[PDB]
Amino acid sequence: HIKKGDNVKVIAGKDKGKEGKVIATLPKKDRVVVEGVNIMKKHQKPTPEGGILETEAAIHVSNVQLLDPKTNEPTRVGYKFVDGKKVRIAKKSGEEIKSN
RNA sequence: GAGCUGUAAGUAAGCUUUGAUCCAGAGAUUUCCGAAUGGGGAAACCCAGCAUGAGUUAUGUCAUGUUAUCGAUAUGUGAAUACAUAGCAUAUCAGAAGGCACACCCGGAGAACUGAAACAUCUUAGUACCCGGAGGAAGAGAAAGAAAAUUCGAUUCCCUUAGUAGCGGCGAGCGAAACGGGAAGAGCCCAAACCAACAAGCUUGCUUGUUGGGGUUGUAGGACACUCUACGGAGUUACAAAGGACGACAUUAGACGAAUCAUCUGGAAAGAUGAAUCAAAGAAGGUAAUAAUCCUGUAGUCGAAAAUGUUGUCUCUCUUGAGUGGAUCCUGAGUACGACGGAGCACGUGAAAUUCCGUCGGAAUCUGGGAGGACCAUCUCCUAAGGCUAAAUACUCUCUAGUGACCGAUAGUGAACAGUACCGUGAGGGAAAGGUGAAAAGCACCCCGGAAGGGGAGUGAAAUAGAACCUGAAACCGUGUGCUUACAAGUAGUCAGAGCCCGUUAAUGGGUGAUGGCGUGCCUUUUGUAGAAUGAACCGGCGAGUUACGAUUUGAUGCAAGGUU
RNA sequence: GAGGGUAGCGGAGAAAUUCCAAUCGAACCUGGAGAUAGCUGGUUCUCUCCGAAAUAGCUUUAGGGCUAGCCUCAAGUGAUGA
RNA sequence: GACAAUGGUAGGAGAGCGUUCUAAGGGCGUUGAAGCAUGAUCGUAAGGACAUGUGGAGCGCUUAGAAGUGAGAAUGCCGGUGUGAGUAGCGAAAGACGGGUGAGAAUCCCGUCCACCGAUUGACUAAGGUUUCCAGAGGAAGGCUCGUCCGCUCUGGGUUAGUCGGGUCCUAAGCUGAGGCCGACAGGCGUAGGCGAUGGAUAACAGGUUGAUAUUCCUGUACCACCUAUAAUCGUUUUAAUCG
RNA sequence: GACUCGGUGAAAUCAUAGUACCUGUGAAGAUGCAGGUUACCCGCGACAGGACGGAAAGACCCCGUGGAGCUUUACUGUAGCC
Ligand SMILES: [Mg+2]
Repeated sequence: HIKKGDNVKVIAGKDKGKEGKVIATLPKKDRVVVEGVNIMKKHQKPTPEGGILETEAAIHVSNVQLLDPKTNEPTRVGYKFVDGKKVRIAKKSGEEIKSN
C-alpha cells in the first residue's frame, strides 16, 4: 500500500524496471500515476491551437512495489504500533521513512 | 487516516492532518395530503371561531397555540311533571378509528364448470371468492376419557396400523381409530359449605349486601370433630406481583495476518523453461493471457465510547404442613335430557350410539348422576353444566451468513437497461431494449463538400475494434467474370455424352453442358390424392409422453427358511 | 344546453329481442381455470429383425369402448402342425 | 467353411450416432481456444477428422453418471427480409408574372393583377385541449411532393383586476347526514343541519400603449364597502333621536 | 380519373416454377399424365374464359349422450300466497 510521495518500482507492463515516483492516487479505482510511466499522446483541439500532447496515464496499483530503504529491493509492507500509532515496515528491514 | 463536493463526466468556486469525505450508535429538524379529526372539498386546496403576540392613528395582514365523533372520569343543571328522569353544559384523560406479505391460524357466510361416460341423491368441496378477529404462532389441553390387560393416566405433532374396519343411486367415489414406536413434557385457579368483620332494612332475631379468610375432589374430596406440627421453600412463561445491584455472553463499525526471482514468446505473463519459498492459510475475486508467494483476502488471533438482546449471582417479594372420623352440611338449573326441524362427526337419520344450532317442553342430589354404538339387567371406567396454561407443530413480504451435476439476454422475474412507452371513460391490460478498448489514448492537422458523409495523416497489438462500436450465420440486394442460351412445350432432376475452361485432402480429378433416354413436389387424411381435398411467402430462433407416490412384470445384485427396517 | 337519477338473477322501452361506451336471446374486467372437448390439427436423430386389421359378441351403441380373432417378445412342453 | 434368409403402413423387439452438465484420469491453447467460411477427405447410417482464411480466450479425449437431449409442416409465437411494383394512391377548389433571399425555389418573403366566401370560409363568448403563444437560430426525423418554411428541433421570453367570471352571499334537483330506524357480516334508509348553478343578489367607463397582456398596465374622470380623525343634530336611555 | 414525364411510394396474395391447345386418361370437369397439333427472345395499353381465382376452419344439411333463449296439463324443486 503506497502513498502519494513514495519512490516505487514497476513490476509489470511495458515499463517494468523503471522507478519514478507517485504523483496521483485515485483510490476508488486503485490506480496510481507515476512520473515517466505509461505515457500517452492526445489529440487536443484548439480551445490556442492544440496538437499532440504527452502526459502519463494511471497504472493499476498492484503493478507497483515499494523499495527497501536499506538494501534497495522491492518488498511488501507490514504494520506496527509505536506510541499507540501505526507505522510501515519493509518486511526485510525496519521503519520506512514516508513523510513526503 | 488522505483525499473530498450523489449516479456524473466538466468548469468554476471551495473544504481538509487544528483530521475532511466515509462507516456504526444515539439525538435534533421533519413543508403539504392522507384514518385526517376546526368547517367544506373535484387528495396534495379553499374558508373560519377563540386565546395570546408583532405591527398599524386604527382597520386590513401576519405568527404561535387550541377547536371532530363516539368512549371514560368529575361537576353543575334540568322538559312534558311536584320530586325525579331523558336530556343539556363545563373540565380533565387520551380508549377506539386506518394499514398490512394481513402467507400461516381461528371464526361468519358459501358457488359453478367438473366426475358419475346423460342426471336429480352423491362428487368437485366446506374448495374459490367475500366479511370479521388476532399472534409470532394460533387452535387444543388436565378425563362425566381410552379400554376389556395383570390395564393406561392432559393436549398437540411424526411413523405404522391401512387403502384395513366401515360409509355409498352398496354406483362414481369417500375413508378412520385404539394398541405399538418416537419428538416434547407441567400443571393450576375459582363458585359453594364455613368463619370473621362492616352496612341497610329490620327488630336487633332474621334477611340481604360488601371485604377478607377457607376451599377445591371419585376406591369420593372439602367443611366440621379431634390429634401432630413451622420459615424453609416459591416466584414474575400459567400457578400473585416491582424493581434494584454486580457480572457473562451475543449482535450492531473494525485491526493484525506467512511466503518469488530470472529468461523466452508477446502489446502486455500469472503461460513455457530453470532454480526457490510458505502452509492451522492450495476458499474466492482482481491484476494488460491461466498467480498459494503482486493486490483485496483466506486459516488464525485481537477489538466497543454507545444502544439493544439474552443469561447468571445477590437483592427483592410471597407462603406452615400432616393424620383419623365419612356421609351431619357443601359440591356449577331453565342446566342435563326429551320431541320436531337441521348440521357436524370417515359415516347419505340408519341398529345410529356420540357432539352442536332454532322452537317448544323439562330432572335427580352420593342409596346421586354419566359412558361402554337401539333397549334392559349385571359388571368396568369416570364425576358434566366455571376459567387459565410453556414445549414438541405451520408460514416467509423480510434481515444476516451461505449453498446448487439451477438460467445465461426469445432464457432467468413482466422487469440485468418497468408496473414505465403505450392501450382503455373505468375496473384493468401491458412491452421492446446488455457487450469499443488493457487504458479514452474517442481520430491534432490537410483535402472535396452548405452540411451529412468520405480520402489521407495520426492513436492503438488490432479502426473491415470509430460509438448504429466483441464474434457477425441465413433469407434478401448488388458489381465483375469462366462455360452456356433468341425453332423452343418444361415437378427443372437423373442416367448416357461431345466440345470449351481449370488443376485437387492426387484419385480409375474439378467447373460448364450441344444432344438422347426416363421422370405428375412434400405433409396430413383416406377404399383410393399429381390432385381442382388440408397446410406452409422465405430464412432464423423458440415450440409436444415429464415428475412424485402406489401397483404389476422383466433384468441385475445381496442374503436365504428366512429377508428387511 | 348545463347539473343530476335508475346497473346485468338488473335497468330503460309510443314494443323493434330495442338500447345500456363502434359489441347485447342477456355488457365489460379479474378470479375458480391448465373448466370440459368420445372432435380437428400437431408430435423433432439413424440402421437391423419380424409384421397386422378394417371381423364376432354386448353397449343411450353405431366415425367411441370392452372381451375374443389376427401381430410381436420371452420361457416351456414335445409330434400334438401342413 | 457349406447352406439359407434379408419389400413393407398401425405396431412389437434390438443395436447405435450426436447435444448440455458432473466425477475421475489424461491432454491441448496468444507459436492462437470456441464460433463462423471454403475444400476434390473418412465411416454401412445417424456422423467424425484434416488443411487454409476470419476470430481473440477458452476447449476436446477415455470410462461412468444425469437430462429443459435432436423440428419442415400445428390458418403455431417472435424477429428480419421479399413478391405484387416503380404499380394503386398523394383527402372536395384558380391562379399568373415581376423582384428578393439562398448551395439549392412551381412550393419561402414582398408587389401588382386575377379569382372564391360573405345568415359567412367574417367578428365575439362557452366547453375541451394544455404552452401549441412571441423573438432569434435550424433543417436529421415529422409535413402524403419540395422547402431557405412551420402548430417540428434549439435557446431565451410572455398571462398584472376592490368594480370582468368564481370564492369570503342565497337556495333547486340531487348527494350527504349528529342523535335515530332496520339489517348474517359487509351495510341500507332517514330527522335537524350541511353541500350543490344551469337560476336570484351584487360597485368602471373613455382614450393611449407592446414582438407577445389589457374594462387588469398608463392618463383622465368615477363608484362601492370598511377604519380612524374633524365636527352642528344626539340628552334617565323606559323613553327619546338611536338601534332592535 | 385513366395514359406520357419529374417527385414520393403501399396492399390483399405467395410449395418451387423455363407455367400452350385438342382428343383421351385419371379421386369419374388437367399448364404439369399419353398421343398428336401448334409455337423465335423481351415489353406496353386493354378485356375478363380458366387457374374448381382472393376473402371468411359453410350460416343450408347431418352428427356430438356439445351449449344457450323460449313454452307447457315433461321430471324435480322453489320465491311467495292460503
Ligand atoms: Mg441481387
